[PDB]
Amino acid sequence: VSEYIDSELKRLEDYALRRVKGIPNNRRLWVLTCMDERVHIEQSLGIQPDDAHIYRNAGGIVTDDAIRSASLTTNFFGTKEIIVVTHTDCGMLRFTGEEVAKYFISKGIKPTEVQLDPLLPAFRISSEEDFIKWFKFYEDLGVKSPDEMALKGVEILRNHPLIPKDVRITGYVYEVETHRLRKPNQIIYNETSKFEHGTIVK
Amino acid sequence: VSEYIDSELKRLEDYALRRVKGIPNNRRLWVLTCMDERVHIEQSLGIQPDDAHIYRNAGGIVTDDAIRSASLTTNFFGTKEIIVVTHTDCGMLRFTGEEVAKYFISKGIKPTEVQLDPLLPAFRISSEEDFIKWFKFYEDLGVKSPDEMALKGVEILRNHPLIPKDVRITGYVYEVETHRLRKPNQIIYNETSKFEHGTIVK
Amino acid sequence: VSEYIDSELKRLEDYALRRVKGIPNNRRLWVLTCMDERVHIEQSLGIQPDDAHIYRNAGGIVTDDAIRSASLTTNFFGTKEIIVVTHTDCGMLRFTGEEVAKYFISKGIKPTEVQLDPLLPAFRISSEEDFIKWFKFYEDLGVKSPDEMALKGVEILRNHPLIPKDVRITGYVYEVETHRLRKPNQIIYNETSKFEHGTIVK
Amino acid sequence: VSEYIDSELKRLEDYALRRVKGIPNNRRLWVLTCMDERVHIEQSLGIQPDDAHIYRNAGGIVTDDAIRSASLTTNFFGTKEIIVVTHTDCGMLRFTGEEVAKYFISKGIKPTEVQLDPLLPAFRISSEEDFIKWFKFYEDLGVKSPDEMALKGVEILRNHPLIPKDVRITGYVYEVETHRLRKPNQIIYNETSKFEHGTIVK
Amino acid sequence: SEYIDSELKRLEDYALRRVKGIPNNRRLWVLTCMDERVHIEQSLGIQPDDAHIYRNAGGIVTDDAIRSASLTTNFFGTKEIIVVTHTDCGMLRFTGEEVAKYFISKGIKPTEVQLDPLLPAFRISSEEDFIKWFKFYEDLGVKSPDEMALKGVEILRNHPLIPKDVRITGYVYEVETHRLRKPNQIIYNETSKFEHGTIVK
Amino acid sequence: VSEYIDSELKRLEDYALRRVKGIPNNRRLWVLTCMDERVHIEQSLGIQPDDAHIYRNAGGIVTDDAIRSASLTTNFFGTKEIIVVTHTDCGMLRFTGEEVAKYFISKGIKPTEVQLDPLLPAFRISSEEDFIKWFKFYEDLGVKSPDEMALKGVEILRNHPLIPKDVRITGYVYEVETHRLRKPNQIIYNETSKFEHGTIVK
Amino acid sequence: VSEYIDSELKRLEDYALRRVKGIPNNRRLWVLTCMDERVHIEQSLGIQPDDAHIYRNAGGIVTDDAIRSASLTTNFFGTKEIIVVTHTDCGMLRFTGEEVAKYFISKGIKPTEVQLDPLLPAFRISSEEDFIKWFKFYEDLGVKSPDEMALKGVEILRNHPLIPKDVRITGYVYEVETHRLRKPNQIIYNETSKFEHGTIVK
Amino acid sequence: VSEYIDSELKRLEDYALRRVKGIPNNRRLWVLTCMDERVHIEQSLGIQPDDAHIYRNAGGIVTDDAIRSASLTTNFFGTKEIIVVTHTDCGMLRFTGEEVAKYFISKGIKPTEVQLDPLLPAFRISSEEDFIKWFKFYEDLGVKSPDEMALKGVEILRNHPLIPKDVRITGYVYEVETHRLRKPNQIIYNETSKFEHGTIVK
Ligand SMILES: [Cl-]
Ligand SMILES: [Cl-]
Ligand SMILES: [Cl-]
Ligand SMILES: [Cl-]
Ligand SMILES: [Cl-]
Ligand SMILES: [Cl-]
Ligand SMILES: [Cl-]
Ligand SMILES: [Cl-]
Ligand SMILES: [Cl-]
Ligand SMILES: [Cl-]
Ligand SMILES: [Cl-]
Repeated sequence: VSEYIDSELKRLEDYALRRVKGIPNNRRLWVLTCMDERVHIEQSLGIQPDDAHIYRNAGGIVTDDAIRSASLTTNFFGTKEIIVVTHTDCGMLRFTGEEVAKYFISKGIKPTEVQLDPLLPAFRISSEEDFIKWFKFYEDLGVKSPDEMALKGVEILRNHPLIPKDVRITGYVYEVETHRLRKPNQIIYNETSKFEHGTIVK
Repeated sequence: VSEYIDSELKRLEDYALRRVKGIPNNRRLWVLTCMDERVHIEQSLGIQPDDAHIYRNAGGIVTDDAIRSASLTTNFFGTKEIIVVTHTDCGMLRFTGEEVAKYFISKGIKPTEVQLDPLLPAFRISSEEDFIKWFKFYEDLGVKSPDEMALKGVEILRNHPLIPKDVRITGYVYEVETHRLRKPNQIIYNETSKFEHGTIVK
Repeated sequence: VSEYIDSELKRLEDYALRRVKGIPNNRRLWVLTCMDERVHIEQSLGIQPDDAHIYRNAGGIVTDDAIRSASLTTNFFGTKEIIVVTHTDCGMLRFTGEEVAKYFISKGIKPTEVQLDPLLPAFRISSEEDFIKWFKFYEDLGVKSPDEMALKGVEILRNHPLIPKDVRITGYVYEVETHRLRKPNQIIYNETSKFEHGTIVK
Repeated sequence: VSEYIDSELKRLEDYALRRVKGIPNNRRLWVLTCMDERVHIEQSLGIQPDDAHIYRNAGGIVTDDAIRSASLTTNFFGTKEIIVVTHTDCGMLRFTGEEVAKYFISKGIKPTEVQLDPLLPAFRISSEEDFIKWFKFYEDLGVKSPDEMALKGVEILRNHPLIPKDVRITGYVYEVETHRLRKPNQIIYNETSKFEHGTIVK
Repeated sequence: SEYIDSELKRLEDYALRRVKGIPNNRRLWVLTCMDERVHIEQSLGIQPDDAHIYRNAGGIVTDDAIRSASLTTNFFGTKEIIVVTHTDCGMLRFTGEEVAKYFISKGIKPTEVQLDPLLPAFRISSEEDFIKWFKFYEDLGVKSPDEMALKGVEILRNHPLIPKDVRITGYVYEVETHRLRKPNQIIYNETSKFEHGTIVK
Repeated sequence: VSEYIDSELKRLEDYALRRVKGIPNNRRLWVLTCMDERVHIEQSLGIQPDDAHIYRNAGGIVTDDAIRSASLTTNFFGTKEIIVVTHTDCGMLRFTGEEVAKYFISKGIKPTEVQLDPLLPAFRISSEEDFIKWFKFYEDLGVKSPDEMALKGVEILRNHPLIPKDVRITGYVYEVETHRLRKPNQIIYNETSKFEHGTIVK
Repeated sequence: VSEYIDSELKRLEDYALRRVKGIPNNRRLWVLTCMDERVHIEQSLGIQPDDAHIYRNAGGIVTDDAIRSASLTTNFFGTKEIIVVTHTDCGMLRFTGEEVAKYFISKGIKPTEVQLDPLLPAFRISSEEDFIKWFKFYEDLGVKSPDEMALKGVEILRNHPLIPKDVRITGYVYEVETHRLRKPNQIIYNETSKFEHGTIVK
Repeated sequence: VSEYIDSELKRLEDYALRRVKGIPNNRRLWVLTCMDERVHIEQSLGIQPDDAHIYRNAGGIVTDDAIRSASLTTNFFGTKEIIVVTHTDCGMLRFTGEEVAKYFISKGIKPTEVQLDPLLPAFRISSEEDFIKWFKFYEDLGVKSPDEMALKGVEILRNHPLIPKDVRITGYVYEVETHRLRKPNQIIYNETSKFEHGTIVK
């Protein structure tokens, strides 16, 4: 009876000390996605709780923190695959950085002296236009759709030198209205409601 | 029967357009936690995915992207509660920025000229000591434990201009060895395995 | 125990002899929908097995048989509500009557002499143009979408003298790619993937 | 992980465009059955939702619409099996066409003028006898039972040129009192409650 | 302690129901068939401890049925009797003449065979009586299990050994549907022919 | 799918007409047991619903009806095994035939002229003493226990000319206090509550 | 969200520190019973996992350790009820102290210098006859049944000064053959398989 | 069928008379653990009740009764494995023998005269310090933690001449705050909340 107990204790030790012992996540996967509450990421990727490192922010956009996190998981925690997942009805496609900056300026905030990263004072902007850009709203970045942002994020990570390129990278769009992924720019909803010449079953 | 169908259609319409219509998440909650695969945050808070905007990065540390994200959720998306959740066996407590810096430098990386935020060129460091600091490992920030990091995060968020002062902020530490939250510095294990004078039952 | 047995047998008798005893379906409902295997109609309407009379044909289009069936359920079996449900990727929006007629003529069908209703010889056509229109493909009827066809079906039934004025009628479109209904012409999939000004959460 | 996601996206595209791509239902099966609420057809045939095209009308009787729908499903959508399912306590075996006509005539209807198919004006009758016959009640057709009607349907479809002769056609009767099919004319209930010579077990 | 003691008394009562004068949970006695397809408790919607269930070949009223029914009603407090015949009954597939000859072929002498070893007083003294003893439906003039259920109800209703206060009802177990029906009330035929229906108002 | 339906209907037909077609019960078994409500016979024998013919009377005692029934199942319905099951706290071991006789005499019953078997007039007793024996109470038959009665039942059936000699016969006693069978005269309850010299485990 | 968490931590703290904080078991119960593997005590007593302090030894016999443990649970941990459960087929009723003492002596054990309690050297015997008594076999204590032993245990604990007088004490016997309790010396089994005059149901 | 019944009666007879027949528990296992209500021992060892003899007292401490019981289970009942399981928040680590003795002495108890083992007069202490020592509180025995007590108990049993050499002995500590066993002095909880140099995943 004791040999099973000993076995299960060692298993529990490995799980509790993965980052000490150099054990990766179960699918060696890292996911860049959205903090949005409707983006239920795990079921749409077909993954289990311990399968991936899931990074989440406003819009699922590549920030310095996204790169910081991506660079550690890949280089140090054995991640070999990245999946970028933007989503539909994203808040970053509902406002602009100009509106947001003016909103804060009207409450007394001063973009030039606001401490954007208290733990890293080296990061300053010294411009109101850089403060607008910092929020990373779609229209300010010149992006029209989450599909375009998914591919854009894939490209940024693909070209960045902090990531090793044995790593495979792919981008998808989460559809909040159907809780399902699509490939960027592959929309079948217009095609199914129009005439289209079908073929006879062989 | 059609009226049941009509109300359910309006229900799913609002769900798909929450961000246009000004509908918050179900608990008006925002969580700052870790990307670690063993941190099953929803289960440990007793919530469903639709209840919160969950921000996740390497370490559950307050970054500019965390502040960016938290600032938008609180001011524009109606979030009134923030919960910071660090975790045990955090990868950020297993290495130093000095180790990580020398690793990348050994692969030909140049700290001063690497684009840390490609979409925000204004993000620049011009120093190796700043590059080491940018990774935000615990020891380099002077933090000894996830408990201390949970309390540090809450304190920064509480004193930040971009976050409303009426937002309720709280800290916890996710224990990967038990899949359970604890309050910072309130660890039940040590106390139960030593002598402590008991009380006679009344 | 005998009293319980007897009341369950009465219950069985009424269910087995609803049509003899003048008992309607559980929701006094009649559905016109499509035979398509992807149209799972009951779950999309939010009803149970015994709730409705469900009429199904090629395309969910109003035919004489549909009118015959609706006429009997409304006037004699006590149905007070009608729902019409067309669907996406319908076979009737994928070919033309020209195609189908040409195919059948090549296999030896005589448009004028073929028995369209073997049990009712009074139904005759005497033209190849009538044979094409009889198949009721969308393009031949001048209908551009399932949304348009759902509304057309509602109107025809709404204005037909064999269907009582007191019967309430509504139309919907079944989406095969989401297994869910929509109101005709209410498409949000374009709106969710492009910019649209949002409102701040109150 | 992405490969299995891409594999699932392709599969869902095929499902949404079956009629474009020339993909049949999962059984190549077509069912002519009744609209009656007590006829739970899929349960009785032991089939899953995507298995068959299911036509449903008043009585599960072969009409022009059923033939129309059967001709398309077999020739164009690759259906290789037809099953005709009538049912017990069918409303078409509870009334006559004469009753129904007199009822409608008393409410100002004129058999010769009423448009039986608004989308096909070429369908005219020019007689009250044809109008009475159009309702397809069992009595006016000389059909005594759902058993006899199921076989009549099978016969009609077997010898119709719009349905390919290599399609297998079978008939059954749905018993609403048992929620179970039976073969036509093979009713076990009489046989078990009379005297009948048995055989000794060896 | 007190809840264990209460449970101990409950188990004692259960173990000694016949000593203490405790009836079954429904005061019910069921006369039914031995057939393996007659799952009687399920069909009556009853739990195991609800009824005394008498079972024989055919669910036919015999001296043993009257004996058993007499004790359950008068001494064990049964107030309800349910008689349940069934479809495809073996007693409706053969006759006593067939079965008699079969045993005669195997060298059994109807007059000599001891029908109740524990009761020598039961003698028949005729070959016809031996045939009637098997109680096949034909030899009793019964066409259906419906008729046999009604006949069994009628016999028990009129018998002086069974209290007149007791409720007696008959049913027919349908093996093809695992369900009961009322005698002579068969829905299966009525649903498959023309019947003047009524319009819903 | 017709082949499947046909195959299931045949399986129903054989089950419904077992006694016509000459099909035995599943384990070719007949059981003589008691009508007592506490004797849950099937689960105590370890059998399923369709496994056995179960005969039940007042006391699990061999009577003419038990012999009649057992002769038919063995000779005609293919039963090759018999199991007799008496039980603890049997009502037949709780009263006497003399007591029951007196009770009925007080209600005005005439032992000479009571139709003991209405369907068989040839059964008569012509004695007060035979009326007492007819009830078959344990005391009157000279039976000490249910153990003795189970073995006495086995003997009677084993020596009876109407029951085939190759039929296997075994006796048991159902313990109502523990819902479990025992072999006759195997009482271990005394043995477990007193001293008995055990042996060292090898 | 943070309120349910704090509340669940409080409950976790109380549970983990019941002995420090002076919380009793859920029913204020202490059980003296046997180590035997067939004695499933909690289910026989009808109690839950956190209801009782369960003391278990060889035989369920009152030893110094039982008194030690009983006096602490009652005086300091708030236990107000005691239940003694001996069992049938107890190993202490299958052997004698003499043969066991002889067994150990044959292995080279020296009764007068064997440390019976290494943590308490004050416990000495200095006699082979004391060694025999120390094992506490039923025959050496003059106890003939588990029923007598249960009552003896109750009486010893009832008169002991280290056990409070307001504590309620009750004795039972666990039947390993039935997995069930009985009152001492009340055997149902002998009464059920014998004749006994019953009563008519009123 | 009787074949299965006779086989199951043999199994139950063996089960009821294991001590007579010389049949061990299912795993030949003896457990020394605590009477604490929170210690759910069988689920933590992955065993069923029939798998082991479980000794339980205040503390899970090796008393004379523990040795008595262990010597019988090992030598006579075939036990080949011993498992010692102390626990966290143990009452024996919450008070002292001095306090307990004082409590009893003030209530009128005379240490030297009280019968510590009524059935064994040979057990005498003749000292107040021995009375304090008799309770076996951790502090008096010089034991720091349940971990230390688990190893102590294992060592005492392993060196005792009444327990065979070949019996395998192992110690664990049950954590009430996680219902989980750990190896003595192998605590992951402290290691996971402080810095420790990790290794890069290969
Ligand atoms: Cl987002
Ligand atoms: Cl992390
Ligand atoms: Cl269709
Ligand atoms: Cl119908
Ligand atoms: Cl197709
Ligand atoms: Cl039968
Ligand atoms: Cl034999
Ligand atoms: Cl024991
Ligand atoms: Cl020694
Ligand atoms: Cl000596
Ligand atoms: Cl304890």
